[PDB]
Amino acid sequence: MGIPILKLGECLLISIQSELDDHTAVEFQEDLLAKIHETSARGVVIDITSIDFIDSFIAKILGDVVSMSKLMGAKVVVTGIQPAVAITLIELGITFSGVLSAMDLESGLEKLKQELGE
Amino acid sequence: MGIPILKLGECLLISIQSELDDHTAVEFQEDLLAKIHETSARGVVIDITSIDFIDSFIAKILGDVVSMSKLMGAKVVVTGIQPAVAITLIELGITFSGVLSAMDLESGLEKLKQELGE
Amino acid sequence: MGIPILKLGECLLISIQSELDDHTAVEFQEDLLAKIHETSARGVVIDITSIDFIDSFIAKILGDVVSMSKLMGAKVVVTGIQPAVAITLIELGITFSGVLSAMDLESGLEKLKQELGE
Amino acid sequence: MGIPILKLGECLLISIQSELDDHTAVEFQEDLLAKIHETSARGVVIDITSIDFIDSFIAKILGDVVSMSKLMGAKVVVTGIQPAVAITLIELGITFSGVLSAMDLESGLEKLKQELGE
Amino acid sequence: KSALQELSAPLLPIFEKISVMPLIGTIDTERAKLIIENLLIGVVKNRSEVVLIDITGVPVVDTMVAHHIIQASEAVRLVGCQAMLVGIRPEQIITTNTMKKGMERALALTNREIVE
Amino acid sequence: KSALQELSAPLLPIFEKISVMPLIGTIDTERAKLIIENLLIGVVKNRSEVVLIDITGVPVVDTMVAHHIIQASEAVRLVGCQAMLVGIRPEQIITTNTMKKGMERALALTNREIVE
Amino acid sequence: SALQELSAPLLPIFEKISVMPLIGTIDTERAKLIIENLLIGVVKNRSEVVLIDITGVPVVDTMVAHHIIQASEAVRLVGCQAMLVGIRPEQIITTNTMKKGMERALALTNREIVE
Amino acid sequence: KSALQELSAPLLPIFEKISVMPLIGTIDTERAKLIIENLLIGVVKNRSEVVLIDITGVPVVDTMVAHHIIQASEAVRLVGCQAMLVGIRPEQIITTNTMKKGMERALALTNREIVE
Amino acid sequence: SALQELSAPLLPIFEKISVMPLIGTIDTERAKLIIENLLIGVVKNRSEVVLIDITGVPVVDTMVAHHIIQASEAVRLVGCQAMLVGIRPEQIITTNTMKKGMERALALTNREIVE
Amino acid sequence: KSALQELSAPLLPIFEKISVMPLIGTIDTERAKLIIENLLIGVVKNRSEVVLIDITGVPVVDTMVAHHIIQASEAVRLVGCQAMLVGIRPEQIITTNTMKKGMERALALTNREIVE
Repeated sequence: MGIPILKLGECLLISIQSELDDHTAVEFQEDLLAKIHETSARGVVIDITSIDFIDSFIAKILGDVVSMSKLMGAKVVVTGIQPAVAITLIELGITFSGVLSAMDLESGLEKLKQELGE
Repeated sequence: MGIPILKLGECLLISIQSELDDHTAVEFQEDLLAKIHETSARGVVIDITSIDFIDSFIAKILGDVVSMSKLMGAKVVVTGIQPAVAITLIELGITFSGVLSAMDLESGLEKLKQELGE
Repeated sequence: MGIPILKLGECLLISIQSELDDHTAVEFQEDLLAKIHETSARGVVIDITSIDFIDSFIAKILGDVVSMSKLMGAKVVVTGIQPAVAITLIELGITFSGVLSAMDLESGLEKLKQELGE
Repeated sequence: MGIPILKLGECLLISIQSELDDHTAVEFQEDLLAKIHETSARGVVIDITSIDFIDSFIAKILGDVVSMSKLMGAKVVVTGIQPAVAITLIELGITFSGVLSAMDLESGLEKLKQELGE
Repeated sequence: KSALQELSAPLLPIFEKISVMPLIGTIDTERAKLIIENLLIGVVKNRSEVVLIDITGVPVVDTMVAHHIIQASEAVRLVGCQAMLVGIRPEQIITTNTMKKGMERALALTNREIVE
Repeated sequence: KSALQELSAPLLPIFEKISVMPLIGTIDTERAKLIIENLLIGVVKNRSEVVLIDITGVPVVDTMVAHHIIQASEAVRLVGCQAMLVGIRPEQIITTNTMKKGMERALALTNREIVE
Repeated sequence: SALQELSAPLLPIFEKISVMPLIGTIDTERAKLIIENLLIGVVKNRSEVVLIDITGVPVVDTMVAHHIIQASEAVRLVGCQAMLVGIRPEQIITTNTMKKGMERALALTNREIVE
Repeated sequence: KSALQELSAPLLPIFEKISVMPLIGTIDTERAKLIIENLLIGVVKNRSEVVLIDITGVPVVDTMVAHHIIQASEAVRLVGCQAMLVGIRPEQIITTNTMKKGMERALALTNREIVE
Repeated sequence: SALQELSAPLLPIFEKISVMPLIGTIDTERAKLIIENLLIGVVKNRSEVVLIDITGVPVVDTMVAHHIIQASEAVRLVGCQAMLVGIRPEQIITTNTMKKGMERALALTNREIVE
Repeated sequence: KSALQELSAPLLPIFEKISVMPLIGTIDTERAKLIIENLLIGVVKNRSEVVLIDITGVPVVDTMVAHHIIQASEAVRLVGCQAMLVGIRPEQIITTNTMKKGMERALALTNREIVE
């Protein structure tokens, strides 16, 4: 269903498969904000390593739910960004500050547990 | 296709959504042993909390991969078993011991921080 | 003429009784930096607890004497902002970062001696 | 206004602009006392540094308000008397004991920090 | 007449309550907030809008005054925004998850820790 | 219309504000207060009716409701009464004056100390 | 002009850029971002000390000093020239020489040079 | 004619005194000190324009090149602007009131203290 | 062109060779020794991890392993290939890769990077 | 219109940087220097004539002022004479080689030391 199971240690580990469109990301937007309240989380970890190409209008929604998930009290992290998709994040109107990208899911939870509790 | 990304802290977290049939499970069984062949881990967590229906042909195959990946060197721990599937396991001639069935994914890795790191 | 100034030792506890126009305010604004450079100043405490209303001909000056006096070499605080005068700043293009507001003339020195000295 | 707005850290700090009349100084004694009713402070600091002339009629009021606010319950210092006014103030025959006149406003509150709150 | 939105006055973090009042005519939640901010002092305060569906097109009375109250109230914070409410995105302010872990970090900003 | 009344939920000793409603259909705050008393596990709660003037003739819906919470979970207390409200008493219960010192002894009965 | 550069003490990597008299080249970026994650270098430098100058569009060169912020961490332009920084039609971190940048490159993961 | 301003070098802080020169034609002073910042290792750079009255046309050699030393080596700082120069400035950076306390904080950036 | 970059951290002087293995380019030696004593010279590196292959003359590449002991501290050969070391009928300290040859280069002049 | 010299304070002493050479007619480097010693209180000062070639007929002011600041307050010194300059010797004082060591021994004369 593209939105995998995520609860771990009062943090969330939501992976992403190969996407289809931003109308699939519409489903991805509702099924992240709903889970972050009922499971009272503190930080969402996103693994976009599976994708290798992303539409420019998609990244102004996946990049925009960063602003939504920060407002519900979750300093999210975007682990494992590929090179070719990052060349679609240069001609974008970048204001990517406070997003806290990382390298892998190993180092991703190492940085998030620094900003919470441990 | 429906087989999520898993690497974390020299452990593993595969998950299973509502992808029931053994047209996927034979494909899924190769997707676990080849993945644990790549990243040498010691505890593989199979979170199956989502699905409620399992056919008797799947129960042997899901009961086989825990015996397969045990021989590879990973103590597979099955967390999140529904009460509907736990009814229909004993109609198969199960011998489910040594699988260490925890409660859920929160309670899983704290039991899997016992093998590694201790 | 009207608006005095007075020193306390590496401080400036300026006050504002009542404001009429920019011609008084520029005479006040020219009195400020002339009394900055004559002594050695470190922090200016502006008291505005006795102003009924304001307009953009006046509030642009008081919204920028922060930007004037910071460049001259001293921090500044704006203590005692009235409720009706604060809601008349909604038309302004907000750049009020580091203005370091307070509640009354006592708490001005509480948030200034923290920045400087014991 | 002529009178200032005045409140500073369990004391008071009243300034005085350039003035010449005893139509201001009659209400000014009430403008100082009405604050020390509501504000319970154990000492005021009158500063007459800006004045260059005080007549023998007005010198009665500043020769009274030191003894007046003592009867209210607060010590009174007088800071920064100019040499021109300090000569003609003696022709009003004083009995000044309980004036505690400091030299400038910076060393003024160091005396009331010695009196109040040792 | 319903001459109430809500306003409480506890110890120095003086928080607030807001029900479903999703209309621009409720500008009364501003002066009732401003007048208490110098009545007592308040070094931090919360809002707790956990029940509101939904802000129509006007955060310019909600999130605009949050920096027009930094001038007095020292860093207001939102408590418990709903799921569908944050779908409103015209275009910052400290926020949190809920009151029981929003009050605690609002006690951290005023030199007070929970000790048993 | 005005069927909304009030609720809030801080750290574990909760409270419940009460604004002005001097009616006889006030059975909702007799009911909706006790609902959250076991929807979440709150040990001790408050009433906080420091702005409520006045009651007509019914403390039976106002003080016997302060005996259900004695047996539901634990010991609600009245936070402040106006002098002309309690000025007539042809009628016990722990009470306090204001919220900033009522919440102090709330932590004493539930083993917390707010010091640093 | 076959292949550009790399070097790697493996918590950081860093490469040198010699003088390139063109602006059409982009393989100082794609051959960099591919190897940026094939070995996990946290910090990286640019070391473009002997380069005078680049003027046509170095917006590629200063936004490839933005991709590693969202890929791993902390690019730093080691030793830009005096004339080259005069061209500015457009935050980040930087330094002066190759070793005094390295002293604050390891100071972002807290393993300083000892003894 | 006599276009020769100044350059000194006291310590690992290196400053560049600027005397009175109210003219636009100084394209030298932004390149006669960037030639120095790589010549010897200029960590922090003062400018000390306490006598320069006045200027109206150019901030571009006063605050745009202030970003150059920030990216050449580090942390330029103006020292003691006059009153009429900042009487209005409708055109951030770090400044100090006078020179003897500019060096008091410039040595803190290179982690040293003068005490005996 | 003439790109034979040095890129030194200046307490050691390591150096990167990209693939250009022909005899007429002596500038891996002549345009190294001049820049060797251009700064104060201690232990240096070669890092021929991308070079396939040395054709018939490593005498240029091995006398330069002895034209450095005269002028400065020890050179080392970092990361040779497998078939490159096939038959050498013609010694000098060496290592496996840059992440550990640089560490033991600091362990010849007694410095280390610990946490 | 180019009668300009520069002096300010590294917290006690006074740097005095002079550019390309003065002739005998410009004696104002002397008289605009003793004014500063009783404008601000100075003790040590550095004559800092490091880039200046040359002086041909005026040591009878440049080294005769070397007894003036000793008589005015204290302890004048020259910083870094050129090798070309001091070949003229027809005829003491304290000198040094450059400002990075001239200041370091000038702080000892005012009893202060750079630590850490």
